[PDB]
Amino acid sequence: GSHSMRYFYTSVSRPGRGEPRFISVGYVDDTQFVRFDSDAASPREEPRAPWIEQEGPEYWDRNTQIYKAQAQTDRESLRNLRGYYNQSEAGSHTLQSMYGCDVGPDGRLLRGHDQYAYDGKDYIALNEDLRSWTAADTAAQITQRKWEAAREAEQRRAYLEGECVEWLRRYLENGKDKLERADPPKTHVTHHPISDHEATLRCWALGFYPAEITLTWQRDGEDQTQDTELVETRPAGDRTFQKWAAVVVPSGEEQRYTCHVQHEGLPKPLTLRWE
Amino acid sequence: MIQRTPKIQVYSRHPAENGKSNFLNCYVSGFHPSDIEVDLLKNGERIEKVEHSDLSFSKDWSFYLLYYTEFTPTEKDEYACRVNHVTLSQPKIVKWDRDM
Amino acid sequence: EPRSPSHSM
Repeated sequence: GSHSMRYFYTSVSRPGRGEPRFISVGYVDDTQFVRFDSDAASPREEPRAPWIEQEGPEYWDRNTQIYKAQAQTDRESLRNLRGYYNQSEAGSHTLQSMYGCDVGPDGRLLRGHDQYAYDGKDYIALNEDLRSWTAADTAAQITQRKWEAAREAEQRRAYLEGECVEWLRRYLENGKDKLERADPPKTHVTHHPISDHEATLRCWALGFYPAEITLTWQRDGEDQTQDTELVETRPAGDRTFQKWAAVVVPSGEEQRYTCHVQHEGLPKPLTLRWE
Repeated sequence: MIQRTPKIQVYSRHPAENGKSNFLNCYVSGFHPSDIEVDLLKNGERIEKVEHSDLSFSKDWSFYLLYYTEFTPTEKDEYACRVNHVTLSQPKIVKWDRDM
Repeated sequence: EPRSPSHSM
């Protein structure tokens, strides 16, 4: 189907604690496959998925150099930005970057992204044409004039149409067993008395991939979504995810309630009852 | 300068069984800025050996981290997560409930 | 693989 590759960068100034920290993470779909953290001892790009480990020393060495150069460029961006906003040298500030590509089932480019936030707010973004910028305020219009003069958009486009798509396709072949395949959840229903006559029924989906999932309670086939408590999907910590959905039911009427589980890993949606 | 308040979930990787090896997870999300203190607690005291995920963020630019440690649940021992962030009036403690 | 750095803001 469709696929995505993203790099997320965070640069944080820490005046009077140390030099700014730089953290990069790479993701294919919902899977983290690399990381770089400037606070690690002698920092290097490190593998976070088994299928990337086979990349040779040139891969790791060059990417490490890229992150160190990007971290330095971000330190200069942070100094420039507190210039533009006339901000104190004593404050901690945050520059975030996100970029990458979406490809269709054919492996052709659908869309490219290259966007930034300063102190939690949209700053500048590459438009869908991958040729022009949208600035959020007059500070970002400075960056925009600079980046137009330097033809930054064409540097971004070359990555998004070239290496982004070509490396994503390589990762989708090498990690196809974990990226092209879904892992269904382990499922069960638990029973939790809350008062004298009522029980919470909690429908559990554990260790599923990808994150996208629908858990629905029915009572005698009737949708109970309006009375259902859903927790935010959460990482299991092994690359898989967790979710549950809870309804309050009358004690003894539990067999009226079906939990319906929809996930790409399930050939047919599941129907579960408290047992 | 946006600030966003951390959401917290405390849970085990696998369904808890007293006496069996498991992982205690504290998932902190929707926060800004990234400076944060997260501790795992046993009977209200700080566990020394805690792992964390690499800083990442969602579509609204808000950060998330997973903090975790291997642990063996018991009937009598209480586990919790303690979070401090600039958006909090004080350190927030969320207790581990094996049923959630 | 990550994109090469270019200009500062």
